[PDB]
Amino acid sequence: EVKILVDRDPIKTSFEEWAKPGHFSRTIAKGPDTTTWIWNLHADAHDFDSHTSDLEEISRKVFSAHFGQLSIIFLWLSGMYFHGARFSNYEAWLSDPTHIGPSAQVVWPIVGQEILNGDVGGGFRGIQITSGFFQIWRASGITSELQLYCTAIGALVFAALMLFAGWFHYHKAAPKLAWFQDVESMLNHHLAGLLGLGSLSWAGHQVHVSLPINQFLNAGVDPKEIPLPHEFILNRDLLAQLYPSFAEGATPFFTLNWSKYSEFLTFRGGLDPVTGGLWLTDIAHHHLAIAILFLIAGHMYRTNWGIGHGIKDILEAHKGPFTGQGHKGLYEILTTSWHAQLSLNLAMLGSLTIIVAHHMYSMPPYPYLATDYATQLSLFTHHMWIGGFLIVGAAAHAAIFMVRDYDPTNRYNDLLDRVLRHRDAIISHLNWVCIFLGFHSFGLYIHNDTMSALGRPQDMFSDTAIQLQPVFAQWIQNTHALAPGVTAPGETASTSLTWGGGELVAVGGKVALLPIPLGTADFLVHHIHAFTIHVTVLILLKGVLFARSSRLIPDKANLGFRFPCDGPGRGGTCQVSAWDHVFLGLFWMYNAISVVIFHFSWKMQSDVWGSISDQGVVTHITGGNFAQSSITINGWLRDFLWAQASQVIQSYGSSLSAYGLFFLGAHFVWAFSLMFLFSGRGYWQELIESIVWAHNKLKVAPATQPRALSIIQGRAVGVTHYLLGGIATTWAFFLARIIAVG
Amino acid sequence: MRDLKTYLSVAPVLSTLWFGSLAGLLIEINRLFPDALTFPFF
Amino acid sequence: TFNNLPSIFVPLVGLVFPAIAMASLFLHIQKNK
Amino acid sequence: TPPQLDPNTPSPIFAGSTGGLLRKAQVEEFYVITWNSPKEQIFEMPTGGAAIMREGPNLLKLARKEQCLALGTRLRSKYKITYQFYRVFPNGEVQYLHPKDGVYPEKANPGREGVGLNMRSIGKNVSPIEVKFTGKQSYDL
Amino acid sequence: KYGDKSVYFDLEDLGNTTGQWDVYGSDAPSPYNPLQSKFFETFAAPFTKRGLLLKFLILGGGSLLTYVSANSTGDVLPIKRGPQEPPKLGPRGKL
Amino acid sequence: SHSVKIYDTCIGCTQCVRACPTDVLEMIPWDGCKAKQIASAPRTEDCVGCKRCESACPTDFLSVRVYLWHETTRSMGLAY
Amino acid sequence: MALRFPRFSQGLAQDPTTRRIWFGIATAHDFESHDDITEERLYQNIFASHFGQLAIIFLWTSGNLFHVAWQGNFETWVQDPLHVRPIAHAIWDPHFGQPAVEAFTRGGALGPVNIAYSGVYQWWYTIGLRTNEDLYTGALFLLFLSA
Amino acid sequence: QAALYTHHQYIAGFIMTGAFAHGAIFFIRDYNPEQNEDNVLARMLDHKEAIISHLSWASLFLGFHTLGLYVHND
Ligand code: CLA
Ligand code: CLA
Ligand code: CLA
Ligand code: CLA
Ligand code: CLA
Ligand code: CLA
Ligand SMILES: CC1=C(/C=C/C(C)=C/C=C/C(C)=C/C=C/C=C(C)/C=C/C=C(C)/C=C/C2=C(C)CCCC2(C)C)C(C)(C)CCC1
Ligand SMILES: CC1=C(/C=C/C(C)=C/C=C/C(C)=C/C=C/C=C(C)/C=C/C=C(C)/C=C/C2=C(C)CCCC2(C)C)C(C)(C)CCC1
Ligand SMILES: CC1=C(C/C=C(\C)CCC[C@H](C)CCC[C@H](C)CCCC(C)C)C(=O)c2ccccc2C1=O
Repeated sequence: EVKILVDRDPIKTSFEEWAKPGHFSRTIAKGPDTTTWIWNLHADAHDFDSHTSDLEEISRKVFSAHFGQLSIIFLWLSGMYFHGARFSNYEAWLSDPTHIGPSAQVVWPIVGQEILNGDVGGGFRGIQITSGFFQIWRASGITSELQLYCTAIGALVFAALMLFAGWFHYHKAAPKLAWFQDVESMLNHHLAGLLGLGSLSWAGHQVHVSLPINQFLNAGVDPKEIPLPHEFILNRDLLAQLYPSFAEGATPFFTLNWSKYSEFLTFRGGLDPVTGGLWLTDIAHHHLAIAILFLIAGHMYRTNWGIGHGIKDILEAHKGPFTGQGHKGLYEILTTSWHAQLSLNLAMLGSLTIIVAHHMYSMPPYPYLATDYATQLSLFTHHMWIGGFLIVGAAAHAAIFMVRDYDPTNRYNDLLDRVLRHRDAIISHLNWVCIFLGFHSFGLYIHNDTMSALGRPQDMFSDTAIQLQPVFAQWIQNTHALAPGVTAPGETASTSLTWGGGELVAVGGKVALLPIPLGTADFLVHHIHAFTIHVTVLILLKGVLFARSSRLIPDKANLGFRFPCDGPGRGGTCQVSAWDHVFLGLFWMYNAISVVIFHFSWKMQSDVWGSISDQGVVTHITGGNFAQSSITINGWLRDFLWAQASQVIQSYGSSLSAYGLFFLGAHFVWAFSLMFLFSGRGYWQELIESIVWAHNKLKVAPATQPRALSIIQGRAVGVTHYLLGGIATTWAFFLARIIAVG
Repeated sequence: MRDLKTYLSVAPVLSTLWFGSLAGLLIEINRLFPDALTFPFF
Repeated sequence: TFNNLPSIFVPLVGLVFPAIAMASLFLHIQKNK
Repeated sequence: TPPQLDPNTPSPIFAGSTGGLLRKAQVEEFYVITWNSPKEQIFEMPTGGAAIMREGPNLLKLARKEQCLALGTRLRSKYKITYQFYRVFPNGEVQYLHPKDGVYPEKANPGREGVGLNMRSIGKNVSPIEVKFTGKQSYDL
Repeated sequence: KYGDKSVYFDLEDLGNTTGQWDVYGSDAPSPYNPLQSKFFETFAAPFTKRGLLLKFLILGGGSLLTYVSANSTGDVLPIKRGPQEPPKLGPRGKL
Repeated sequence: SHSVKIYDTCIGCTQCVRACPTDVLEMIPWDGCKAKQIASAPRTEDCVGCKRCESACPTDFLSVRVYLWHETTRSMGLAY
Repeated sequence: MALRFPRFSQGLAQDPTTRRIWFGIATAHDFESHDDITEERLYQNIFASHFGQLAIIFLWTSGNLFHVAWQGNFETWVQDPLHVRPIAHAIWDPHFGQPAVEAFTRGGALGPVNIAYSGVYQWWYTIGLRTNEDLYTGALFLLFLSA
Repeated sequence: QAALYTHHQYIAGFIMTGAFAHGAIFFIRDYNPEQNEDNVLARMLDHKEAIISHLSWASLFLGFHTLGLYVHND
């Protein structure tokens, strides 16, 4: 059985614990002996597994914390919808969504920053946004600032609702461990109800709102004299004139005569030629079918009645050809460790974010998204970075599971023990394939540089040279270009047009995804990507597996997950902790995702994004220079970094001056991080003690004793500023370039 | 309100209040006296 | 034969002398009296 | 005290791992730890993984002293059993290592002598100029 | 006794406890034909002496390398061809 | 190998020995402190150099004191 | 003094690890920290090392002079100096492609060459040293000073 | 001229860094405080905090204001 299992008033709502800082632990709820107290206060702020050593209080804390995060996300959504309501050119963008830059931010004219309000178009002076929110709102059929305003008030209502819910589910009526530990119900509800009915209700919105309004806007209609969605619901003649399938009603549905519903739930593959997005009929059919799928999927696990599955019953009965006797005890560790679940969920959520980027650049689902090149670049770049970060967090929390929440005595698993046993084979073969990949990708780039510098372009690795053609990806493109004719006859066109064919869905003077070719350079850079991914996996999996013990430190789980070292002995143990491994995997995730988004931006600016002429020949942004310049690192330095970073230096003056500024400042903070990564706490503590002498000599000695940052905190500040500066440099570069060229 | 004035007395809350007030002061001065490079009032 | 002298010495200092020095210094590295 | 004279006692039930005796045992010294477990139970061994130590006497051969003493401290703190490990050179001559007096080193047993012990504060050490061009360092007078 | 039930510390048989086993070393006899073996044993014996093999390889590899580079015509490698083009003037006249 | 010399400012708290993962240190009897014991260092040849002994020494600066020196296979933390 | 390669230090020679190699390379010229060292022997090693450095300096200058005398256009540079490119030395790189031989041929040379951006042309021309035989004589004299 | 100026200035910065590194090596290896009590060299270590803190003032002032003006102009 799965009861409600909550208790009333576990924690008293009061500001007494607001007053005393660092109340949540033993060594912080005393007061600052030093300035390390503040850093250890913020560091252990959400380390609920360190505050209270029971899963009940931990689970209540993370539940109400998720409510706070949801309140924050709803508040942020309210902000975006409101800035789209009162501080935007959304109407002018709807009237002409090809020459009006999406803008939903206006600056205040105070210190000359008013020049950041650019001529985006539509009688509006503001900042051209890149979140693609205008494209979402055209996919929803908004067509009015009143609707954005009222959904902003609704998102504020939901933010207050989530904040009250967190307060209620911590302080007034909080669940106990019997409520969280049951997961068959959590999965059943999050499948059938969250994701099932969520997709169902979004398909209902689309069937009843998005499809008619977008068909009207595609036919050509001023958004002011467009009928409202409730007119489509109520006035049946109207929606029936849009789609006569509505005239029959749901007796098509309940008599299973769905063939006549194929006027608004088509399987019309490919992109909408009128607007460059996907077909919203296809998307409505999609969300409907996904709703049916997740609704039948959320009735799989046994919760309170006889039917269903036990996840314990599945995992403990899953024998197979390769270590199927295992899988026993995983229900124990996953229902008694929030860090295991956090690691797994972060891994899959970040991988889904990356899947999201890769499927949004190529199958642009919103109207007029593919031709807002800033929107496409920003979305792919963003979700790539988010996915990489979330995977690195999966590493961090796998490690925190391995150190703290791992007991072979009580909670034993055969598979995890077998992984820890041969972990040196794992890391050795992964180190090897990392070296192999580094060589046979980056050394190919170095060979290309040397040969092109020695005047031997016949000896390079290129299409006009020694060819390393991606035969497998080219074969997949050949199949999927021919898939809908034989293998998927329900589709009139392919799922995407990146495969091949005489398909080039231009909406105006802009391309929107012609077929992306795959040459030698794409082989090279895809193997660079496999390389950087494998090195990130090396570092992170190595920290995970060696979080507990090694041949160097066999008592590392007693030192903790997040400790600097075990001293200079054994030669040195400087970055032996699993925290240090995620800290290095962050740098390698940075390298990986940065070369990924560089590949993306250059490939699209050279082979896809561009203008289309009245004769029918496409002129790309860079001009197809990816197959000849992106084989050499000098070409990435010259034809990509030096060439595309002309708009960010000429940005000064026009609206993009901020992107110019945020270039250099980002360039700084990255370098500012190098003060932390290269150095060590000892030098800074001695400098600080000299400065403390200078302060004692003026009766201005502080009582919070100045201490240099912790070693781990120096590394954290370093990787933090490093990622911030590098990523903000790339963000300024990307957005300035693509807003100044497309 | 007891123990709210102690929280608002804490270094970050007090720093954000002081720097919000100070930044608004500087911002409104630069609105009143924009584009200043000299002190000509003597 | 003076434009041929670079062809004699650039390998002899760059390939042959490095092999000689690397071998000899690797033996000196691993010697035990 | 007389040492404990390492016998051929049994070993824990372990399925094997990649954390054993590679070459530091073939040509150099390797180590061996013996502990009397009152009952058969599972424990995280320092070479990665999880073994099941048997009831009565157990014996585990490890690659270095830190593995042995880490496992020993975890045994003495978690299972409260009395461990004692050795060092076995590849020709023999098993060396009794850990307690060295029967009682653990945190207890001030008499008989053990003062070695590595300066009768001065730490900042009364002479400077390196005093011991320059001499084989001695500033912490050996 | 190393072959007892879960005893792996036979002190006199310290090769089985340390892991001195030949994982793949076969003591099986000579598989090659003895005449082929005699041919290789007589024809490769000159290279057996190490101190005379290191010296030989040094003074033979360096000789062959400094020779084949010297008598390499301007068809194998282009550095020995020459410019084979009118030399262009540099910036600012030539400076 | 290493050189773990201790000084007479030790108070006999037995934390340097309770932190030592290689049994370098051991408390001996002594008459220079309230606890009447001091931490010797016979097995300096087993010292890895991790300085857990002096990250647990509650003196004004330090009593136990690790001076890194000639590194052997026991002092380089080598299981191979 | 010691056995293995860091003969000057029996602490690195008695190091089974690869740290021996590195630290014996690095601490080779730290005579103050070597075994069996005296102030006398330290000073004498310093003196002989200074001699070695002076020898290498004169050898490097002799190499500059020889490669400007042999492979340089110095006799042509002293005619029209501010419109003729210096030549540091020739180049025989067997990895060069024919375009790179066409490109690195500068200063009116029989083959590919490197442009002396070091100023030895200007300095030598200012202190006399007109013909290439003068630079040959200078390189011979600096070989003599190296010896 | 550019190669020469860059050469000699990087050489000079390195040589200066080495001058100071060898002063540190002198203070560790070769300095005898009992031989030079209260002299002009021990007085460095008597007030080293003042030197270090006023260098830490001058550099901090220069960086704050140089960077502030450069960023103002940016
Ligand atoms: C005003 C109402 C109120 C009051 C008086 C309290 C009072 C208390 N809460 Mg409760 N709580 C509330 C609302 C309230 N809570 C709400 C709305 C939530 C849902 C998020 C929670 C969730 C919650 C949890 C999960 C826990 C508490 C705990 C506590 C105690 C410690 C408070 C403390 O030191 O943190 C004071 C901290 C703050 C004031 C920080 C505010 C952080 C907010 C939520 C996010 C702001 C982020 C911001 C947007 C991003 C940064 C931007 C910046 C860089 C500019 C105390 C009894 C703890 C406890 O008793 O356990 C021992 C505990 O574990 N509370
Ligand atoms: C079918 C019912 C249902 C639905 C819709 C959800 C939905 C959600 N749950 Mg789950 N949950 C359910 C049943 C359900 N749960 C059950 C039965 C249990 C017990 C086993 C849990 C236990 C559980 C935990 C432990 C946690 C969640 C979390 C979440 C949220 C994840 C964030 C997200 O995707 O944002 C999408 C956002 C939205 C869809 C907006 C939400 C707006 C509505 C008002 C709330 C959804 C309905 C909800 C169940 C409340 C019912 C009414 C209430 C008055 C009783 C999400 C809102 C996590 C979370 O975010 O913490 C707050 C979390 O930590 N749930
Ligand atoms: C679902 C997401 C999720 C969740 C719930 C958690 C939860 C947690 N993490 Mg994990 N983590 C995540 C994602 C997540 N993390 C990701 C994506 C990464 C990769 C970077 C990590 C990497 C990571 C490490 C390496 C560690 C944790 C730790 C922790 C714990 C304590 C964190 C804390 O108190 O800091 C409270 C919050 C802060 C101190 C603020 C952080 C400030 C960030 C880094 C600056 C960036 C802000 C912004 C983008 C920059 C501009 C700012 C502007 C003002 C200038 C807690 C269990 C720690 C732990 O458990 O150790 C015992 C730990 O050591 N996490
Ligand atoms: C450009 C800078 C750079 C380079 C070249 C490397 C190189 C490497 N890193 Mg490092 N790393 C760097 C920066 C760099 N790193 C930074 C800034 C960080 C900050 C955190 C790290 C952190 C880091 C970690 C944490 C890890 C690595 C790993 C690796 C290796 C993976 C690739 C490999 O071996 O393939 C082959 C070698 C290369 C691709 C390197 C370039 C060599 C090119 C291809 C040509 C070689 C020419 C040839 C040998 C001729 C030589 C000349 C001749 C005279 C002898 C390799 C040694 C991983 C590792 O060692 O395990 C596999 C690992 O786990 N690195
Ligand atoms: C450290 C380097 C540095 C320096 C010297 C300056 C200097 C200046 N900047 Mg630049 N700036 C800098 C860094 C710097 N900035 C950085 C780092 C940035 C990026 C964040 C900027 C960004 C920036 C912008 C964007 C702007 C400036 C502006 C200015 C001018 C300020 C005019 C103003 O509002 O003050 C007026 C005076 C005050 C605000 C002080 C008032 C103090 C209160 C009222 C108390 C005084 C009275 C007191 C009681 C005593 C009375 C005496 C007695 C009766 C008691 C001035 C020339 C502005 C300008 O005009 O451009 C030239 C402008 O628009 N700066
Ligand atoms: C761009 C990179 C960078 C920067 C800015 C600095 C800056 C500094 N270094 Mg250097 N350092 C660097 C790289 C850098 N370092 C590297 C790569 C290394 C090698 C490890 C070192 C090694 C090093 C040593 C070894 C020493 C320094 C020292 C210093 C300080 C010198 C005094 C000075 O100029 O202060 C003026 C202040 C600045 C230049 C700081 C810039 C930031 C602005 C002005 C502050 C305000 C920004 C903003 C409003 C804050 C809001 C953000 C956030 C709260 C949301 C200063 C903090 C010395 C020191 O600290 O003693 C004084 C010192 O001894 N650094
Ligand atoms: C945007 C947004 C917003 C809003 C939103 C909305 C407005 C939503 C809605 C939603 C909705 C409005 C939903 C609904 C749903 C529904 C459903 C999901 C249904 C289902 C049904 C079923 C399942 C059925 C069954 C059956 C049948 C079939 C018939 C008869 C019988 C029965 C009943 C059994 C806000 C403000 C928040 C803010 C943020 C953002
Ligand atoms: C104006 C003029 C003039 C004058 C001038 C003057 C007077 C100047 C001065 C200048 C100066 C006044 C400079 C200085 C420099 C310095 C330096 C550069 C320093 C350095 C230092 C160091 C490097 C250190 C080291 C060490 C240590 C650390 C400790 C131990 C000891 C020793 C020392 C070793 C006349 C009229 C004549 C002429 C014209 C111009
Ligand atoms: C720069 C640096 C420091 C010194 C950095 C300091 C101590 C941290 C920065 C602290 C700030 C400047 C403190 C001041 C903020 C206070 C809240 C005061 C606010 C009041 C006014 C200043 C507004 C380290 O301690 C360190 C440690 C280990 C590895 C690398 C490094 C490292 O690179």
